[PDB]
Amino acid sequence: MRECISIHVGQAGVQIGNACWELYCLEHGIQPDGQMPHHHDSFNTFFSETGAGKHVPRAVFVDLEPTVIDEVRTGTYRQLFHPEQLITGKEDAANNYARGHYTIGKEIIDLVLDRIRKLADQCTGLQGFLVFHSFGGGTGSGFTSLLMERLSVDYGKKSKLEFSIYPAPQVSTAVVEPYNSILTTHTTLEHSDCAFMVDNEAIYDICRRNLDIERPTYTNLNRLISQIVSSITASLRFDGALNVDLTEFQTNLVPYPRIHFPLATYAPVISAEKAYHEQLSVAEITNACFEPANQMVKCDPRHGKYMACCLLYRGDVVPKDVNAAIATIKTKRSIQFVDWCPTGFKVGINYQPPTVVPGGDLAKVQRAVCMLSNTTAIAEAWARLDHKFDLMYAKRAFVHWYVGEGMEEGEFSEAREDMAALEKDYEEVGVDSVE
Amino acid sequence: MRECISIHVGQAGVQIGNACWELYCLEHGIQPDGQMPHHHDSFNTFFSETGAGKHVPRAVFVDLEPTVIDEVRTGTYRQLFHPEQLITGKEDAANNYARGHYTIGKEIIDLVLDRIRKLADQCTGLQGFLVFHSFGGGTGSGFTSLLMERLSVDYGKKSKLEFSIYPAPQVSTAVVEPYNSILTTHTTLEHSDCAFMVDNEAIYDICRRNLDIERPTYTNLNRLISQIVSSITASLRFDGALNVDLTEFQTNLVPYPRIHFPLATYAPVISAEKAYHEQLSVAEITNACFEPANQMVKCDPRHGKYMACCLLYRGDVVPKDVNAAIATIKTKRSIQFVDWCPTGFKVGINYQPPTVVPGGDLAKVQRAVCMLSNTTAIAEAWARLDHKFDLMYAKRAFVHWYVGEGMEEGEFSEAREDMAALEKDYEEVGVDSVE
Amino acid sequence: MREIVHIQAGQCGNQIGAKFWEVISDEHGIDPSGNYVGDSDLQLERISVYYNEASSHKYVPRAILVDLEPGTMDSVRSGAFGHLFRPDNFIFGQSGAGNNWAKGHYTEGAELVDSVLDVVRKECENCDCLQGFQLTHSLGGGTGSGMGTLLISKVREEYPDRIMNTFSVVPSPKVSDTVVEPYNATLSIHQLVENTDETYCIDNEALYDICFRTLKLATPTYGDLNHLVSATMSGVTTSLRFPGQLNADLRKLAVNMVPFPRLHFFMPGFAPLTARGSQQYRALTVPELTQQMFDAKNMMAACDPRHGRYLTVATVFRGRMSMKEVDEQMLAIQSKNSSYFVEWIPNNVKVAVCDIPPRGLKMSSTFIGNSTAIQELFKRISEQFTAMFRRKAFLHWYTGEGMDEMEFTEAESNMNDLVSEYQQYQDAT
Amino acid sequence: MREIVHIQAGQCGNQIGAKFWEVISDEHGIDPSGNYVGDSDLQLERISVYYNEASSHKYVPRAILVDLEPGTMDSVRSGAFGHLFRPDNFIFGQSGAGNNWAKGHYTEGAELVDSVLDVVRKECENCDCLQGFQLTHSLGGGTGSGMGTLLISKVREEYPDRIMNTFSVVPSPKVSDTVVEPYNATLSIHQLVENTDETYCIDNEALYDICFRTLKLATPTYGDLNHLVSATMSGVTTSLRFPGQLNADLRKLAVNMVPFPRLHFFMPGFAPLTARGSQQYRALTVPELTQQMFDAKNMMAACDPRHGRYLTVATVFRGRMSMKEVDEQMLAIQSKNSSYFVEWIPNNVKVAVCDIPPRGLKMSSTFIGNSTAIQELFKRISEQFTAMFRRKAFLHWYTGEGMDEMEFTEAESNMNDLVSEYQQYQDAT
Ligand SMILES: Nc1nc2c(ncn2[C@@H]2O[C@H](COP(=O)(O)OP(=O)(O)OP(=O)(O)O)[C@@H](O)[C@H]2O)c(=O)[nH]1
Ligand SMILES: Nc1nc2c(ncn2[C@@H]2O[C@H](COP(=O)(O)OP(=O)(O)OP(=O)(O)O)[C@@H](O)[C@H]2O)c(=O)[nH]1
Ligand SMILES: Nc1nc2c(ncn2[C@@H]2O[C@H](COP(=O)(O)OP(=O)(O)O)[C@@H](O)[C@H]2O)c(=O)[nH]1
Ligand SMILES: Nc1nc2c(ncn2[C@@H]2O[C@H](COP(=O)(O)OP(=O)(O)O)[C@@H](O)[C@H]2O)c(=O)[nH]1
Ligand SMILES: [Mg+2]
Ligand SMILES: [Mg+2]
Repeated sequence: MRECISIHVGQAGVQIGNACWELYCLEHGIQPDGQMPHHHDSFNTFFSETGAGKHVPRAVFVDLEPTVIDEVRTGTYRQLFHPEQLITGKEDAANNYARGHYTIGKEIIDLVLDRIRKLADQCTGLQGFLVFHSFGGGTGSGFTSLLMERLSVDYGKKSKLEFSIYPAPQVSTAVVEPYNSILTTHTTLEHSDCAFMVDNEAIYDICRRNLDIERPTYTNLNRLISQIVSSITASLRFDGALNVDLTEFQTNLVPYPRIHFPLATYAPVISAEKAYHEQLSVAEITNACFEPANQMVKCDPRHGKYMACCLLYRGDVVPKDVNAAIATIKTKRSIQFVDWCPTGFKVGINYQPPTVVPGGDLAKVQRAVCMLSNTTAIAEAWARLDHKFDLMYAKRAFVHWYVGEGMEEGEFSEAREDMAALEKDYEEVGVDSVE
Repeated sequence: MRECISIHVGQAGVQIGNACWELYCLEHGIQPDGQMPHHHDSFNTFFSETGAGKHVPRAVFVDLEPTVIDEVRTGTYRQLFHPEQLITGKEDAANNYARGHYTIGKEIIDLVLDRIRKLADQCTGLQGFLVFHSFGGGTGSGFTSLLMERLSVDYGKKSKLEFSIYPAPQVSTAVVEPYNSILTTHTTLEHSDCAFMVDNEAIYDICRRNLDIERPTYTNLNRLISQIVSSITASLRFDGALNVDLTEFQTNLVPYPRIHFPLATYAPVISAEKAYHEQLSVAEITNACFEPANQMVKCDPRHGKYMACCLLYRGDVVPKDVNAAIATIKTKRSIQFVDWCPTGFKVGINYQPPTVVPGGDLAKVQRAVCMLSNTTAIAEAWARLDHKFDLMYAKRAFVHWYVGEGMEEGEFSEAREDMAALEKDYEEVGVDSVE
Repeated sequence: MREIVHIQAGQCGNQIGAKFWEVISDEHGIDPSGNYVGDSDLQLERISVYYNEASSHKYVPRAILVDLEPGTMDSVRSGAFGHLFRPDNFIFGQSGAGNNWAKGHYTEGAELVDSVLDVVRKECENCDCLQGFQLTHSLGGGTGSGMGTLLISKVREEYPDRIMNTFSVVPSPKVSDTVVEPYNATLSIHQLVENTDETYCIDNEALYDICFRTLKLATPTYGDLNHLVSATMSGVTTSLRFPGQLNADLRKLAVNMVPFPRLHFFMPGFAPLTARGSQQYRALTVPELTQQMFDAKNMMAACDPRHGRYLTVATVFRGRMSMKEVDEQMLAIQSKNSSYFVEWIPNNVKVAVCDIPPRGLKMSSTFIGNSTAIQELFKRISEQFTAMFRRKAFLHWYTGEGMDEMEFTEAESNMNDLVSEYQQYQDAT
Repeated sequence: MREIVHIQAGQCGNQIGAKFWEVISDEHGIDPSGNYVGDSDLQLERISVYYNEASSHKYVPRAILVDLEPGTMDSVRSGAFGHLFRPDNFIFGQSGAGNNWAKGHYTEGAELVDSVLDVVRKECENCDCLQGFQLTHSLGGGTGSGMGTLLISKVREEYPDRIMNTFSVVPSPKVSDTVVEPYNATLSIHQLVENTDETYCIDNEALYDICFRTLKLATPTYGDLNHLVSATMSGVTTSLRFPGQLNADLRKLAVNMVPFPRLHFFMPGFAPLTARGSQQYRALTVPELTQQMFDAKNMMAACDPRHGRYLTVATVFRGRMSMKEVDEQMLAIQSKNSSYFVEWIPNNVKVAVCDIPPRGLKMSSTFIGNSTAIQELFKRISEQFTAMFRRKAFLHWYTGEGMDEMEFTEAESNMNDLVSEYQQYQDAT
């Protein structure tokens, strides 16, 4: 009776959703066709139920290119989703923000909002929104900005959580990533309650070093992000000794209206062969979470300060050990919070252990911990994007596409001003107080 | 709850460790895969335990050439070690100190220290360090010097014990042994709490004469040194009528900060066929320990004075007999301690007899004794090395490799000065006092 | 007679209440179904004080379970010893406080407080002679803090004569389970020092320490901590739920322990606390209990009493014992710790003795110390609040629900005034 | 009444204590579980002096076991007659003294001495009328020496009126089980002559000699030596743990044997000592015991009494005997050895008689001689210390823990002064 819908925009969102809903259907013992042969209700929060034993997800898969959605319709998860939700456009934004926010997406935004409204009104205790969207793709940035503005107009005060794919510092598949990123950030900065920074480069690094797989496909990154999402929602979806709802997330991890970009982290991530040879202490996994090499965003936390942290544990966990481990973490100097926030933790414990997906890469563990940490190091990352933007704007490169697709240069200048203001705010907060 | 980690540097260290951990796994009834089908806990001091019946050693096998470590990973002791510890470099120091201390080892010293810190923080009553390293090899000397400096910086006041392989007077497999030896000694002279001199030549002699094997492999020398190490640690790892901890070793056998080079000795060492025909009196085995032909360093004790001795017995031993035997030893003239130390013994008794490794060479005995003796004869040995160095430095032979690999000639001159100072200190202590 | 009404706000309050009712039912010999299967009539001679005898000879606890999220409510409902609460009692909302106090006291709470007060009124009219209210809540969680303060204010409006008990789980000094807990603590304390008769401060840190050292448990689950707090509450009420050579009631404790209207914050303590093995190797005598109860290592509030003075102390024993022995022990302990008590309150030890052990044991004891050491606690929190207010961090969440800064200014000033009063009376002469 | 508290420091102290409690339990008929299964009420008439009657009718020794390494502690715990010590007593550290005195008295000991003193204080307040303390420790091992001296200093600070007993295992003259034992011995003796009432010097050499020659044992395990020392201690305390025609207490021995504040070092002795076969071929009469107790070959301290004079002598008998016989024997032995006693102390034999044999015999006897011969011992050690200090050998280990040379200078001067006093009184006239 605490419902929460999922909205997947763009190819990244759709594939991540494939992984996430595979994970869920595995968790609650749900067959791909919605049937099912500590649990409570549990699945009601994400699965609505029809008359028969068939459950359907509360997901809205929207895209402008029918390729990936068609793959979904043809995949093993064909019987599952409500066929009306799988909204497909005709011509994708083609990595162009203007197309994804002014020209094309403007013609199916209404249908998407209609399906959203139907799903919302069929629910009673709606908690909030989960937008799964990338940052570089045109559909992702543009359509997500449009959709967030529309929802914020419609649903005045409700939780709105995003899982952006922050553009990596050195590996970029697109060429216009700075433009899409800056525009979508300038838009979503006033509507998204709490984003969730994740990058592909860091996940490549983690897969190579920790899991000992040298050649990972997007399937593996998707599985990892799905595990993170499942750990986020395990509080709603299960009985825990200290539960937490998404409103608690936005209250705890967001000190100021604008600074709401916490980065994700998960532990333990160890291969099946290395599953033994370590007992996986909860203090050990806490240390793993705080290890700068385990974060899922290519930013060294040591260059900034953790303004807030939220650690969600699951499995056979005992609160005293968590208290001891967090005390130890607070003792060390290399992990230096801001002076003005003396209490830098929210703790949540769940009774259900993480479940390993068959054919997966990780090993069956009894304890797991997902850290959502809002720090100041991420600020430097913005600088990089800013820098890129400046160069690609100093020559007015690629500007003609956006200009001719329903946008003006003054908008680019304004978004640059907004990003500069955000960087200024991060720097100002990073300093210490007097007296 | 008195933990002690082992650090094996270089090929010599790694093979000696193979032998040592084979011996341990045999002692505590530990299968090669860490399972186990007067004892207490006992194994906790060297074996950490995971959730299952699988125990893992607290060892850190580090090398710059992956050959021997790969042999370990492929050997029967594959399942045992924690795979993260088996740190392998890419290009070995190639019997060059500069490579092993400035160029190559400088790039994995951090990973080694990280694993050390993890293993230490997982322990509670950490006693100290066991470095198993040779003296001639480049990796051994250079990497050990670097690692000892780093650990002494990190762990301020803790036990640091080394098992060096002193370069023999006449059998030298390397050609640059004097350089590596002098450099590593000048470095480790300020950090190692207590070294442990052992040589290959003396062990060859002992294997030929006492054990009656004319063609021994390195396996046999390794087994003997492993037996010595096991006798050293039997106090920690077992219940004894008079136990002794490593801090007691460094307190008893080290009169001055610099003179901390005691040589090892073990008894009885008799073949299976000669196991009978002698009842192996504890006084007899004490005499065997003090016999100049049984020491494991090619130095005649009669040319110097025993500044201190530490005899560790194990098996069916009775203290009165030990007292009587030591009294007799003190009575004789050819064993002449320094005047200024009238009490030249530390005695330790353990209840557990030594265990013979199947497929070994020694015979099942009921009593055993390991002597660690700090004397003055070893001083002459330094002279020999000094002499060699002088010649190989009078022509500036081989100097170009070290010069071009991150070192200066003034360093060679300084190390020579330091060795001269150590020899001077040994000579000064060897004299008698007036009034 | 003297029936007591139980209110449970916030998740912690509800879990503590579940364990508490388990303990009480074990005391009176009540089956999980709610019917009496006991063996001693004295169980039923006062069964009415906490229970109501429903028809067909059943018993229902006088509980009023409140929350804003149905999760923990349903957990209680499904679990055993949940099937006897009267199902109409489970008041819960849908929005959830979101760990915010503004939601828990202004926006969300204003929609359920009416139904809660209505069920409260029904239960009050049901009782013969109401004795008082005991509220079990947190101080960090939004629901607990906000809604409990609102309920307390409303009840005190409608019953200015009854007596008020609160078991507020104070935030621990070292760890911080939440991030905005200074704000919730300050606002809740403002309301409490406004309109409460007594407040039983508890920290999870002290309970961790006790379960670790004294009980020799390396795996303290929340069940055990709640079990300890439940034992404390049962010990507090047994003075009236049971006969005794020197009986006590809640009003007696309120009169004895509260010299001034504001200074009514108590730290509890329990004894004996023996591990599973270390029990038969110790004698269970009144001197042993008495000496156990006076030390920092057995105070359920994380603050050394030695840093201040005991303003007053109450001590409730159980099981058969000799009064002279207790008197002698109290005399000795008041003599040797002369610097630990306030000069101007002679004979500052209130004593009560029951006749029934808390099950399984020979004799137990409960300590309720009103000291000046607790000022440190407030000091700590105050400072934290100040810091998090100097930058106005997290301020927007609370501002967006109608509350404004002047609320925080007044609350902080009030808490500082309270600390000043504690300091003044600590060094009075 | 007159309860005694037992402290065990160092590995030797702990092993001796294990054997000692085995002996005592055998005396009073105490099962390994700690419950009394004896047959004679006199066992329980004074059972309180060493035991505490824990509830459910059990008995726990008044022991306080101290160490810095959990090894021997766990060995005691696992072995039989370990399951009755009160488990909260086993205080132990992790670093271990490392056979260093600086660690055992300045660095490591400063972290556990507080807990030790706290348990000491608890036991003291538990007792009715404290009689005194007996400390069982070594003089070579770092833990024993350092921590025992620290505990003695602290206790004497907190109880300047009680009486203090120490059973210090002095280093043997011929062998040296450790290398730095002169330093530990000198520092420990400095502290002891500062703040102890009596010190029972023992050498392992003399015990070896006794087990070899007198008992005709070629295989003396440490169990046997500890058994002998335990029998001596039991004989010392039986004068008050049991009725007697002429009873004695620890204070009586202290007054009789300690003519001057500093000169309070005693060599013990036991009798009879008969091999397994050579027993039935000898008569067990008081003259036989008395003549046995006066010879170098039966003194548990390695120093011939003939080299000096007996300043005083105490003698505690057991079992049923005739007082006139004892008096006659003491008269004869004081007559014929006239040159062996000091001139200016007439009638220098303190006598006590118990009524119970030490289990398995008809009559036994314990000798406690305060002589001047022991000066040789100190002489020896002093010289050794001087040598090892002239070169400042091993000095860095002790310097690195805050101690400096002037400590050693003062301690050596103090020991030389003590030896000078012994020499002066030996040749007094
Ligand atoms: N983590 C993860 N990221 C993905 C995956 N597939 C695509 N991406 C991200 O998608 C980005 C490409 O832009 P998209 O958002 O996919 O563009 P789109 O969704 O196809 O929409 P258009 O821009 O209109 O084409 C890349 O930067 C990738 O990081 C995936 O399987 N896992
Ligand atoms: N006792 C013993 N010594 C060995 C054994 N194997 C090699 N050594 C010693 O190793 C020395 C050779 O130098 P090493 O220390 O092995 O050099 P390394 O370990 O291969 O490292 P690099 O110098 O970089 O090649 C020889 O002097 C041998 O004495 C062994 O099995 N037993
Ligand atoms: N003693 C105890 N305290 C608890 C327990 N569960 C939660 N808490 C405390 O309750 C606080 C959380 O308040 P909660 O009721 O869960 O949040 P709310 O829904 O906003 O009221 C935390 O500070 C915890 O310290 C428990 O089982 N025992
Ligand atoms: N009589 C006796 N003496 C012992 C025994 N064990 C050890 N010792 C003596 O105790 C000394 C060692 O002290 P120890 O307590 O083991 O070292 P520590 O841990 O530093 O205190 C040695 O000089 C031994 O002579 C024993 O069983 N009996
Ligand atoms: Mg696309
Ligand atoms: Mg090599």
